[PDB]
Amino acid sequence: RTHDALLDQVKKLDLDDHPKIVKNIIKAYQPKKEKLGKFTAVLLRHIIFLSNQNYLKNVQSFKRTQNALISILKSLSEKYNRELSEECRDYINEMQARYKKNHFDALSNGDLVFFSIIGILFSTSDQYHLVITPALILMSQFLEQIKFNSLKRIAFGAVLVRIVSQYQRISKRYIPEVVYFFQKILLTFIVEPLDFENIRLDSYELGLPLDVDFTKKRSTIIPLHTLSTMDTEAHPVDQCVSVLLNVMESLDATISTVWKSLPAFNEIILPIQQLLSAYTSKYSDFEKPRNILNKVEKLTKFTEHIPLALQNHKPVS
Amino acid sequence: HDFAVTSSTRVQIFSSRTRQVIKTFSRFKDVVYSASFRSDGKLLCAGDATG
Amino acid sequence: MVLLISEIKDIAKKQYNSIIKLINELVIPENVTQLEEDETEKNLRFLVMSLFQIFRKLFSRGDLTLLEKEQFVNWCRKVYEAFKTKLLAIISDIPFETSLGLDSLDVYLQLAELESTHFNKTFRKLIIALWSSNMGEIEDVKSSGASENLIIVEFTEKYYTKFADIQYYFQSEFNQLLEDPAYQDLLLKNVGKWLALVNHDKHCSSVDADLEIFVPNPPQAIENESKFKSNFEKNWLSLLNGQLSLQQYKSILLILHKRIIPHFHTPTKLMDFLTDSYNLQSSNKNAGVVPILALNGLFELMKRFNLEYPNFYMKLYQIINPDLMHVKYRARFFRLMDVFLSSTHLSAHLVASFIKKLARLTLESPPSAIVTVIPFIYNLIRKHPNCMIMLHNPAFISNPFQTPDQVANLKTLKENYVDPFDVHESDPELTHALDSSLWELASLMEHYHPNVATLAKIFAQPFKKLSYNMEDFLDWNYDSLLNAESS
Amino acid sequence: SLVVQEFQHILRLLNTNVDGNIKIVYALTTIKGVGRRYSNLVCKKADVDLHKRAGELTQEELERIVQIMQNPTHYKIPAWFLN
Amino acid sequence: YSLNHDQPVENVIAVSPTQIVSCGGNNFKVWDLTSNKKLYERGNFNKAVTCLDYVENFDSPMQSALIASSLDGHVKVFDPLDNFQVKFGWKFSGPVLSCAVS
Amino acid sequence: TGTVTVILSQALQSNDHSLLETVLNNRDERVIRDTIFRLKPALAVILLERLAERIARQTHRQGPLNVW
Repeated sequence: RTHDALLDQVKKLDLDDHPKIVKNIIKAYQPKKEKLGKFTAVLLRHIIFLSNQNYLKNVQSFKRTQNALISILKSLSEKYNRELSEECRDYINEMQARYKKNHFDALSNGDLVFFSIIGILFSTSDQYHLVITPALILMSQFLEQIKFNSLKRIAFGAVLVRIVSQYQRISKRYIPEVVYFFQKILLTFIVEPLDFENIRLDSYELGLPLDVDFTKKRSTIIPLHTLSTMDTEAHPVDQCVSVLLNVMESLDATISTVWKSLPAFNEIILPIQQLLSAYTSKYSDFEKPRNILNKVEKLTKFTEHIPLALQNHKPVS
Repeated sequence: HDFAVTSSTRVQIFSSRTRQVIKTFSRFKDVVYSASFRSDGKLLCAGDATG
Repeated sequence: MVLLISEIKDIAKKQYNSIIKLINELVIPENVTQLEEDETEKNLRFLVMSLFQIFRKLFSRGDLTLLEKEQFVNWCRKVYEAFKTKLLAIISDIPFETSLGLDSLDVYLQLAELESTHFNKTFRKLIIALWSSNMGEIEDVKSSGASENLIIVEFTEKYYTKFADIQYYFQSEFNQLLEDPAYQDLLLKNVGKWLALVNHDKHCSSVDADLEIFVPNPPQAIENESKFKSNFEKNWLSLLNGQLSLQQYKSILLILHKRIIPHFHTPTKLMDFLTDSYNLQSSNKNAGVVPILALNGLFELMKRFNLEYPNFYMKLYQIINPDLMHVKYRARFFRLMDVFLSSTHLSAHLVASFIKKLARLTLESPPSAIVTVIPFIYNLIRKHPNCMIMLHNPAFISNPFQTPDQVANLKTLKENYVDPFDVHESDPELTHALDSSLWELASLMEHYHPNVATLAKIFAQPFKKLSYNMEDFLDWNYDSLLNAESS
Repeated sequence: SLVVQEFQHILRLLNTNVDGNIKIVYALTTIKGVGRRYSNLVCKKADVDLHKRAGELTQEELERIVQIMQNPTHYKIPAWFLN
Repeated sequence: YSLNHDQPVENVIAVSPTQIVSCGGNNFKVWDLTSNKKLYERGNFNKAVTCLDYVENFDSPMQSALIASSLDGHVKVFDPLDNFQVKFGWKFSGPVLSCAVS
Repeated sequence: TGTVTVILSQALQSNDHSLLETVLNNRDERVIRDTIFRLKPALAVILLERLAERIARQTHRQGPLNVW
């Protein structure tokens, strides 16, 4: 309770399966200010640590207790926000200390799940926030400055794209960085080239050959990041097409939520349009890309595509 | 015996034997752009940056 | 140990014979350091440092104090043996022995002072030793810098940046040593050593500050600044002709742009080098960014003297790319953009081409690059108000107070409208960017960051001012933005 | 066919905002606290042409003006002239 | 009718009642109106030509002279009677913007 | 490498006597060979004509100019 390490040791000694139960009992005893703020600090640190350490238990024995912990966090966040924001700021500062010390060697699926829970909990629709907007630009920097050269980084980008898709389905904003991420991922997947050299990718080793069945039984998004990101070094074409379809589905969801309202979706998608046309000319059996092209063509037909009226203001009296 | 030169908000008339600033024009607001004499050698016209 | 006992004996002291024996022991310390290459006396080298201090004290005593020909020959031989032992310890210090290198450098400097006061060849031998020295982490530091040495970097940072006379004789002896064939190849191998020795920005030709004198009697080291320029230019032409790599290439481009120009005397040879650099366009993604500083040098070259580069704005249109956004020199490149596009003979076609290229760039560009490009766009539009039609067409806007015939005509015009801008067209004058509006600036309106969105609202609102302070709104980064937001 | 050159609008000077579209002596007069021949002779001592507009006078002679006027006694300014 | 000077023309000078000069960009084309076509063209200039004037029937060994300044202090004197052949030149360090003759 | 090809070509396209003098002041044979290798044929021809007229004007200048 008083110390994060001490309370983590107590929870581990009691049980990893019912650390949520032990912490809930302790918090109920305590609520019955500073004590509960320290409990919130230790609970956030402990759930991040658990996400970093272990996910071997299945949905029926680990996801249930994780969701119980999430509910306890919802209760303590509905009861307290100031201490939670302060520890969020500290957690930031330590993230960027880690990142400046090691650009890629000091990140965590714990940071990713922290971002996800922050987005789920807070009123993400706010234009400016002491927590959301800082973490928003931190997430942008995370997805942009990472030297994309491996499938674990690709999956990190994919989960970041999913969380910002939630962000801009509840907020409806636009990210040129996620556009660049999509273009870079497509180019590094189909590098195997002559039509795209301004994207400046990093890795010349991974591609996409014509040995995929792309069926429904073929591995879907099914994101087990706490396992996929650490077993992704073994690289089958099934895993490659699964992550490709994951990023493509997130791209389509972002389109259908915000980018239809985006006025320049046509010129946003033009590089993606060329990449997907190359996809179709190379494979000729990609139904989801076909539907994406149909949707973009529909948007081009329905958009005004007319010169704007930016400098049209009313006269002064 | 004389010629006109444009400059910053300033039109200068110089002589030939003296080659000195003979006449000064500074009633412009912004920099002048063009200067031209008439065939009769009396009127000089200047195009400025005010239109 | 034995070194300390010899030190005590020499301090207490046949005094010439004892000093000769101590000098022989300090020359045997070259073999001690050779064995130290495998293990520096259990990786401590404390005895070696004590022996070096003893040798320095003995050399000082010998310089203070000293068959006259035989005695002078013996004293000079002992002093030269100590200096050569220090030079060999510095040269063969493949292992990173910081204390041993520092002791060797201090002993060599003291011996050089004593020789200059009582006895140039010692200087060239010292430089030969320092350049024959090589370390694994020192050879071609690729992430940053030129050569992450130890001995030559400390030599520069506490010995070269202080004495202008030593700088003058320094460059003269490099000219001599480069005329020397084998050591010319030595410099060719250790190019980055000179880069690390020269990027320190406090050289003699920098008349902004003054450098104090090492030798009590400087032998006419202020004979000619143009002679200093000639030595600088000869050394630099030799090094740029020999053994160039990518990181050293970028570093020499930076030092040329910022520091060499005050120190160089063959600007036409710099012209040829810089135009080769700017026309250097290959498939290397790492070598495709040199044209930035290459054009920086070329343009300051054009300013210093009036020469040409054909299809200049053609090359700018070609060179503008998102790789510029991804590289970290885009701040200086935007200063360059200011000083090019500030001309008064540019046209609507050129400004429209550049603004549309930058609009696609800000459609796909990082937010720091967005806040760098916003002031440029605003100032460019304000300077050339001819692009108000593409900012908002007056024919495409509607009004209730006009006839249904014109309503139908406007509807048909909107139906038959098409965007005619061409991206692949390398001619800024030929790209029909006048008709193309900025849906990309509309997306910038619909950005996500609050500060960027406010800058977008500034774009949308009518242009009331001219001064936008490009410098203050020019250098921004992710970390800087986070610091500002937290503050 | 690019050409290079070397003008300023309303600009700040000693926390006072004065236009670049007015003659130099009288811009310095409208600088608060100082007056007619104060401005005239500070221009004279700064050694600039008196027929110019404040769009001219780039920053180095601008700062000579500032330093001379803010150190008047150190430039042989007579006490009976001082305020 | 129009006669094409592809690069941006910055000067048009009616040198003669039948001939004109288009002075723009690096080169300059001397056209004739009656033939509606360029009699000659000279591209002997270094950068874009910035100014061009003409003088005729004055006290000189050469009857007519054509001056052109091309942004280098580089002023060059040609002559229409010699098909605008190089006759003289001066170079002034500052890039000249205008030139003229009495 | 250290050639002066672009300056030679510019001077020959616009025959600036001062610039051509400053660029012929040099005497490095490797640079001479590199220039004339990366020089245009007709431009080098008119360059040779310029060298001829300068040797005629100042035969004292022809010393290092005898190898151009």
